[PDB]
Amino acid sequence: DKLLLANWGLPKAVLEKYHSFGVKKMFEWQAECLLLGQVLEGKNLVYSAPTSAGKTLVAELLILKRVLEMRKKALFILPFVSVAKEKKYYLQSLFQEVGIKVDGYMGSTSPSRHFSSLDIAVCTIERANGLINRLIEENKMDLLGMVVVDELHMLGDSHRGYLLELLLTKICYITRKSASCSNAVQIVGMSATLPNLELVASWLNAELYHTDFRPVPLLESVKVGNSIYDSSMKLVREFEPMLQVKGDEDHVVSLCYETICDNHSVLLFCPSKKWCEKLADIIAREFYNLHHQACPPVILEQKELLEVMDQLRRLPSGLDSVLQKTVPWGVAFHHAGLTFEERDIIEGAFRQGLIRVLAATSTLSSGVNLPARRVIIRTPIFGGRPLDILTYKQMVGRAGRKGVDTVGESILICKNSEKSKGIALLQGSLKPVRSCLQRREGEEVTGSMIRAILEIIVGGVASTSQDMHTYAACTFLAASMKVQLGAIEACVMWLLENEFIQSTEAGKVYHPTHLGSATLSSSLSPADTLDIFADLQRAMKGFVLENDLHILYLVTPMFEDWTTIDWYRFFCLWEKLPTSMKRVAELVGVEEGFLARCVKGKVVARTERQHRQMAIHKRFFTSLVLLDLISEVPLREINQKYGCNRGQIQSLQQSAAVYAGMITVFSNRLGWHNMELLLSQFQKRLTFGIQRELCDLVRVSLLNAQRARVLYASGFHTVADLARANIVEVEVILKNANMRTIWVTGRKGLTEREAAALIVEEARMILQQDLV
Amino acid sequence: DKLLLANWGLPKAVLEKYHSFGVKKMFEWQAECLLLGQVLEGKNLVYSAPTSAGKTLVAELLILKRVLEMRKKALFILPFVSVAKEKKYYLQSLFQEVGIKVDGYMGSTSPSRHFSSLDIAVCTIERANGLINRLIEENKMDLLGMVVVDELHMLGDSHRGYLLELLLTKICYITRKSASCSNAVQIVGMSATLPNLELVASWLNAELYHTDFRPVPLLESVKVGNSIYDSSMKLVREFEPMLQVKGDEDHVVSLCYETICDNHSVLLFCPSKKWCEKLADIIAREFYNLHHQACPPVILEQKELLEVMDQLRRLPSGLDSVLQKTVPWGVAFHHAGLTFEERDIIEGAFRQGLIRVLAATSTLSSGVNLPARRVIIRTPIFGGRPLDILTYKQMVGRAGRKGVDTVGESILICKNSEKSKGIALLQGSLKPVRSCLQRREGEEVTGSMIRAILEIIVGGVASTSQDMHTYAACTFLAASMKVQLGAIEACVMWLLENEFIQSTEAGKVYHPTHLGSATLSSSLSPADTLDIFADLQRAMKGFVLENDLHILYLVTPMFEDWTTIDWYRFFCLWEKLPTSMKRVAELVGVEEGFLARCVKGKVVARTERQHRQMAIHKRFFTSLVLLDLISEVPLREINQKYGCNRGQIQSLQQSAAVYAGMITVFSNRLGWHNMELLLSQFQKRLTFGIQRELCDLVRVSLLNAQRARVLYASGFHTVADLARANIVEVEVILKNANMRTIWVTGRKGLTEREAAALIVEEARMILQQDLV
Repeated sequence: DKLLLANWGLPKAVLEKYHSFGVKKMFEWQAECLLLGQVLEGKNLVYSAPTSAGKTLVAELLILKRVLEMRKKALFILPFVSVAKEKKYYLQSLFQEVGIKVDGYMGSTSPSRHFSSLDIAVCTIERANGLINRLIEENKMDLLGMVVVDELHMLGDSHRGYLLELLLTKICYITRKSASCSNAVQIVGMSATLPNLELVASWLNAELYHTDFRPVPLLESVKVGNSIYDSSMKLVREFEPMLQVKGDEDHVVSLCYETICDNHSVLLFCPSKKWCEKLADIIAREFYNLHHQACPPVILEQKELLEVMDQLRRLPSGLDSVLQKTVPWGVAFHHAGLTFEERDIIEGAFRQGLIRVLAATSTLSSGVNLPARRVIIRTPIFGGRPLDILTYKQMVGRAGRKGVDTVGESILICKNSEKSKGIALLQGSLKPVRSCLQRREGEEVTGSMIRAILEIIVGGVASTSQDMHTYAACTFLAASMKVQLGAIEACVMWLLENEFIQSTEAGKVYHPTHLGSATLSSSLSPADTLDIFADLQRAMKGFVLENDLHILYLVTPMFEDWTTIDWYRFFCLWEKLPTSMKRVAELVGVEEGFLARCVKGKVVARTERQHRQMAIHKRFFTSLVLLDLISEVPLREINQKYGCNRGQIQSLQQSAAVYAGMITVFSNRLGWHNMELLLSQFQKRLTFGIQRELCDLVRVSLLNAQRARVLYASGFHTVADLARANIVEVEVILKNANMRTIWVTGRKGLTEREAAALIVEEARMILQQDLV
Repeated sequence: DKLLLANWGLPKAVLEKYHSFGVKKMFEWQAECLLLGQVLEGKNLVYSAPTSAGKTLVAELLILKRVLEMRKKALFILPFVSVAKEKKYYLQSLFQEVGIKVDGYMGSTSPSRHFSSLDIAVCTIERANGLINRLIEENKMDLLGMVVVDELHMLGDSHRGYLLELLLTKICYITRKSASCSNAVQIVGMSATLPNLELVASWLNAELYHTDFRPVPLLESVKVGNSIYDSSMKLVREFEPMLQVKGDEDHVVSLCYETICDNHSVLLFCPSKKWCEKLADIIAREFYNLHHQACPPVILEQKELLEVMDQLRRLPSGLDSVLQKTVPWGVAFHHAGLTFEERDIIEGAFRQGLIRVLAATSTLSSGVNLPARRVIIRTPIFGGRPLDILTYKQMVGRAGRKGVDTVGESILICKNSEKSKGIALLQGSLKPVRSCLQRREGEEVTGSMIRAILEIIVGGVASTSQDMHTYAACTFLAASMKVQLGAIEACVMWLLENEFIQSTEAGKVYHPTHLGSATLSSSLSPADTLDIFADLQRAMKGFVLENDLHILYLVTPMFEDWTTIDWYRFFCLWEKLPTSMKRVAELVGVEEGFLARCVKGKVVARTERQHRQMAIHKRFFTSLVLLDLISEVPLREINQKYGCNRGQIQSLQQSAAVYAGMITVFSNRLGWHNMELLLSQFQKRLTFGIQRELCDLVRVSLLNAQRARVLYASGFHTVADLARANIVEVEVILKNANMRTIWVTGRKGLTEREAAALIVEEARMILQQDLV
């Protein structure tokens, strides 16, 4: 039939594991897409299909084709670290039975395997562009055989988008030059069903397969009043509630119960965090009321759900009070205020189906995949704005649990004044994807183009204006416009007038400075790099070594609305603040004559010096949070003192750990060797949130800060000690912190016996690799 | 007879090597000294013999006895690093065929083996006391089986003298306390012919053997005018010069020539460095004039002396212009201005006898064993003072080449007005040794006693006044007085009032602070520790990271007359000094108005304000020298810019590398973890004198800074790559940097091929031990 994979002749290892996953047969569209033509022979490829359509199986089989036959290496580029982690573990399981070696470059993580050892690198767009810049420096690029891009529709919509354009255009510019002046580097792109996907394929010189095939039919609708309208706005049903809900009038609660009785999950998107908490509370209390008054009441796997609650309660943040009542009933909320492990457990319980209503903010839609039968979206308005059509289609695209459901369903709930927006979301379609490099004429030229011109010149490609114009023709801006060359000449002038590059007579040839090479190696933005360089020179002339705060002042990202800074707390903290830390404050320019003003009331903040002073204050306040965070003050206690949420601290912690890496490599390339000593410790130390004491022990990835804390406190101060310890000892010490209540991000929950064995065995593995 | 070592029944591996060293038969006094009684069964021993006796053979046979039968470890304590290096390589060469493991602790040297893996530790006094303090902290002391002390006469007078008393008293106090409430630790003490040696033996509970047996009879006389007088002032000979002179009237050149008429060699001691240069020059001119005008002229085998000159000229210092003319005629000078490798090569050539007249300052006489046949001493008046009788007897004690001569001779040259002093030195005898612990009139307490009470209390022995009085009874001050207890209670009060210890109610019990534990663990002086701790807090509140200078300002030893500071140079440098370095100057407290004053005229500091102000200036000036030395500015260029001699920089460099270790460990115990990062690199960088990148490579002991520079510059950036290296490539590099012209301190000179092979083999050995 050529559809049972055995006909294709895959390695038996992957065949059996796909059968364990369930992929005994590929869909006709996947078979055609691999057959399509020069695709199978190495031509670039772009394809789009619904997320349910088996989207990634095509790229996975092309990776095997290249990696086994060519024995060259592949990149996998993913939009988010949560996706990147999950895909790394999936690919490891399948390929490790082959013996193909997989590890990833994600967030502040770096692999223990050096890239020479790897076959496949799974990475976030930011780390992907950083890798390619290193591959240009080494001139290693010949090593790459494939570059797979997910969420290629990001190309226009974010700061991550322009990095994807600057990434792909360097590979195009270098490869086509080397080829023109079989396909060595193949691109496989996956995207949303963009209008101008024909253009993206033609720009990449890809082959294109667009399909809207889904494994389960999707039924959309909108609900307004009691009426449920099909997308064509014919009435398909008139709703009348099975459940006499008291909590709210939109029937959102009774519209969930309608399918829960059919034993299927609901997923429910809410405009905001506190709304998601309040609505998840109401649904759980109506589940309890029905059961307490008692179609049947809900049937719940309560032994499984208490195992889920135990896995939550052992987290550093414990079990949230709202989750405590809602989770045993089988309702849960998921929003940016939850910690990463806490979300992952809620997500994992929903995939199994132990949770049956999950409410979420829209961030779940673009993130990790969950199948849900009934997807309810409460309003066409989110955050005080119309919902974006990309987000709506990423939400509804989840509907229908493939192979379990006969059909998927979605109900957009809407009011009369909003109905016009609800209709528009159903019938509308995405904007064409559009290069971010288009000149914003109120500036000199867009910072993404200045980065672009920096990356080539400092890279040592297109050292001359004719080559920069040739790279311009590869740029997707050119294919989208097919002013650009005038914008490029302005970028060169800006870089030259800000001493990132030197101009010399031969036309002209442009050379990097140390400041240029440090900017490219760090991956910092160059406009930011001026103030980073100015602040580092201001600090190195009068540094405070008696504490961690001044180092953290340089490491902390600038204020990016990551929380509302409660000035009353800040002025209260300021009086208590130690005089040693007040010395750090007045060195960097914090002044209480202005901090008293912010607690007295809103500052007008309409002038650049008040803007920078406010940024000084707001950067200082953020640096105090990081000082408490790396002293192992629990997340619950930072929240008491500063008032920010658990998820705000963790997202600040992850981004600050990335910025600590940038500042370290920036200072190294400049040659501030003293600063490299101090700051290099802080990337790992911020990433896990630990004292200096633990930084060696945390190398075992099965150990978080708290598990490292107890193994350290027991006396296993080094990986050698932890490898010498008996498994029974680690078990007692882990229990000192016969059922699965340890969470490990790459795994389901471990028992203490199983975790302790793998901890000892990983420590022995680390020593084998470290000594070798 | 059975004085043949084969009758004693030593291990053949040492017996054969002693035969290779000519030690086929022990002297009768050595046989008796080992037989003497309970000495052979583990009783403490003190013994005294002339330096040219077989003095160390007794201690060497007692070491073998303990380390083979008990398998406990031994210490060997020596007064100077040069002796400690020499003795370590001898003991390695002798014992390593037995499998006994030997290494040592000398200045900033630390062994690659941890102490548990040694059998014998060869230590400078200062590092030996530091070891015993660690052995108390670990409570490892049971591991020791023997402690051998040389130069017990140092106990009386040196600034490193009392440190040997504090060392010996702790071993006595702990051993007697634990044994009373076979001899586990045996002391073997070599000593001068002290008057009160019987007291030292009784204090140490030692057996005693004292002899004046010499292997060659000594002749000893004083010369005034043309008359050579015996010790009784009877005339031994009338003197008339065999060789007429022009340089000086005392016939010193003719008195050398009398033995240069034969194959024997003269060692000549001079009261000053520049006098030694001028007198060695004059002797070489008159040797040349004799050969040029021509008893036979000298026979020199100049093929050997050109190899000696080639081994000098390879050194970073080159060949000194005064050595250049003098060395080929077989004359050499030796003084504290020479580089350490220059001294070692000049010493080595004199032992072989290629150099026939060596002129030296007094430092050689105490420093290292050289056989010399006639020893001439040029005045009773060294440095404007009469010689110390210890120094004279050390100078004369060298006379007579064992087994070569029938007699040794020494002549003291003396003028008519001096003659009374010359005879006084010739007839007189050493002072009895004394504790150097009694406080003088107007002192509160001695710093040695404060250190004594600190070391016990913070060590955790004698936490109470009755035990401090019991340790007092062990102190040699008690045996010499047999006020001390009143001085102890004043020391406890001083420590308690300066917060080194805490007082608590039970009598009383005294506890260490962090400051106490840090000052003990660093081995700093406590009075110095106050100003060190005050300066570290003042620096950590306003540090300069943009250069190495501020770190060096904390690391540089306090000014110790190591140079005459040319203030005119200092003011000339100050105007040129970069504004960044001037910022370091203004932070630490340097004032240009006072610096112009020192050029304007001699400044005498009359008050404590001016003493520390001047000390700030002098400490700053010294810190600039270390900054240029750490840049690898060649010693010649430092000498040009700052004025000081090679030997002053190197002795400053060694002492600063010790002090860098003290401040690193001091900052660790206080918990200034940022200061650990900066300062810890500087101990190695100061020791070898290297930029940061070389710090990994120089740990291969055959590799100096210049050899590391050329290997690094070639690309062998790591010891792994140096283990990978092809030996022929190292040969080509070192030749690029035929004959024996490399110098290695533990060896004779090496061929380029032999050094290259051992460099690679050491790198492989380093990897094996490091991985294991």
